[PDB]
Amino acid sequence: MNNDDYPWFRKRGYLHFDEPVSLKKAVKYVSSPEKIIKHSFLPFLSFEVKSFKIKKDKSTKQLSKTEKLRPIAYSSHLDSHIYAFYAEYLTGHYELLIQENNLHENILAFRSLNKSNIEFAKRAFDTITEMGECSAVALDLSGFFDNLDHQILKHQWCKVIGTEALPQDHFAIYKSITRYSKVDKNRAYEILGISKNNPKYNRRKICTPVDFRNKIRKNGLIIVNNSQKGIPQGSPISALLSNIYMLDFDIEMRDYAQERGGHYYRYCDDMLFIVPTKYNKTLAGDVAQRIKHLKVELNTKKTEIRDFIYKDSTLVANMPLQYLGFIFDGSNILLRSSSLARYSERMKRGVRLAKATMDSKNRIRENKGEALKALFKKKLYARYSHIGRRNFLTYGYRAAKIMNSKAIKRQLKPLQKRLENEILK
DNA sequence: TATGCTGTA
RNA sequence: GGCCCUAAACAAAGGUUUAGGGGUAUUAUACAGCAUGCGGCGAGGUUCACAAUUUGUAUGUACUGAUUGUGGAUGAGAAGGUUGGAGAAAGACCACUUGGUUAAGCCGGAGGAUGUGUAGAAUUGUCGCUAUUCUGUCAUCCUCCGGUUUUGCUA
Ligand SMILES: Cc1cn([C@H]2C[C@H](O)[C@@H](COP(=O)(O)OP(=O)(O)OP(=O)(O)O)O2)c(=O)[nH]c1=O
Ligand SMILES: [K+]
Ligand SMILES: [Mg+2]
Repeated sequence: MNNDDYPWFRKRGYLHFDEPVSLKKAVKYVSSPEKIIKHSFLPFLSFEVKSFKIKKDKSTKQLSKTEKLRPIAYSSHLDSHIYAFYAEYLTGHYELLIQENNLHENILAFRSLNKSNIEFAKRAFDTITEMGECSAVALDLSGFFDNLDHQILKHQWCKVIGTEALPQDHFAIYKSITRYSKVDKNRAYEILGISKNNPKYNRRKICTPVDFRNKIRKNGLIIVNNSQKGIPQGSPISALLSNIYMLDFDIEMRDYAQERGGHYYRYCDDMLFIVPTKYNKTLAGDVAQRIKHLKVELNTKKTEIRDFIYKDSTLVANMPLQYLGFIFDGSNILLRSSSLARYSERMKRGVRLAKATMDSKNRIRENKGEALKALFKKKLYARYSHIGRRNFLTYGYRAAKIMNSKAIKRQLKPLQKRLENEILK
């Protein structure tokens, strides 16, 4: 066999309750609907990622620390092959329904369009530029993957496959993905005696099946989503189901924008409306009235309305507009500051770890009487400077090249001297 | 006595 | 205790409850970018343990200095700490380890000051082939306005 004929097959690298299968067994298993109906689905493994960001209180001029947690959940190997195979099945029907409704240019995320966020941001900013005096309204959903109603998702899934009810293997996958069960990874590693720091030492599965059935299940580690909403974040099929969920709302929003001479774009839960200025007040309530049929609700705290006028030749905004990592002021395109702050943090951490390792090995050379050596800089320049082939700066100069922006090049210019001064520190 | 791979969501 | 299979009871749901059994090696996702760029040269030794001799002495034995071989580790282009295990040793493996404290750091635009300038320059231990970046809307500093989440010190 050869992997090119089967594009859905990807070999997963993580530990789980099972261990990865070959291509030859996987193809023979997932292509039989009789196996899918009688499949014994394993629970997801779960963990949460910790993040801090700083906020300045405007009433006090004192800094505050805020916290955000994201529930990660990922499935076992054979279940991942089943989800990838049925995502490959559903993708063709969804892309036919895109072309039948002329939604090809409006729906952006999770589609194999051979384009990146730079081209989508360029399309949006060029649309604003071509339209002239207009208003851009940006919207967002609060907890998108955690609030998908199961019956609405079932109705959209039947509409995409073209039936009044799900067939048995499609219904089995629907039951597995909606009323999902999950096991916390750290509690499993505590109970099984697996080290949290080096879990892969001398094992291929997390545990034998009898240890699963006694230690994992009977100690109450399996938690079942008995609520009527949400899908897990990290399955191969979840992004496609999030696109299938929104389809009739995307048709209605395209009709709403096209009636008023406007445009509509959606990238996951990031909706952008570009409309004439007289519609800027009414739109934000009109979208919220229509979206309650899907039972997801708007994140009112993130909503931004920006108005564009000509300053005697130049289109200027009242405040700059952020979309997919770029900042648009009306004629100028800039990089979002969060990526530059992330780059500064990663660069300083990397140079500090390199200096720590340089201090580490020189103490060994001192003991043997060998002469000391200076800091090796090949890995430092490869990851944090323009000389390396794939880093943050290569993305920045690609963005400057595509969007024809000298302002992005002015942002990236002091980073070389900052890397050199961080090395010389 | 101090910790390990771009971009968007 | 979720999931699947078998059997039983109660009615008629894409059902509940009970009893028994099971989980197929050969640290997240989806699109996009890109395939720590590529190829030579460092390398003489050092350390640890055995083995054959001969060397300073005692009585086949006790050690012990040095040659000479066999094997483990190691210099090499930054994966940090603890003298905690294993070990003959290891810069390798196993175990624990992703803290605290800060109030400012970055991006853009206005007011100022301050220093002067079409081929050349910069980039890895080193060399060669590439590849990328900069070059008066010049560079540094101090107050405002808007955005953003990092910055310094210390284990
Ligand atoms: C950022 C991010 C998003 N996603 C998916 C899951 C999210 O439901 C979806 C959109 O996420 P976001 O809109 O980026 O964030 P959010 O919806 O969770 O809201 P908040 O920022 O307040 O937390 O994209 C990931 O799977 N991994 C990621 O790292
Ligand atoms: K080299
Ligand atoms: Mg959201």
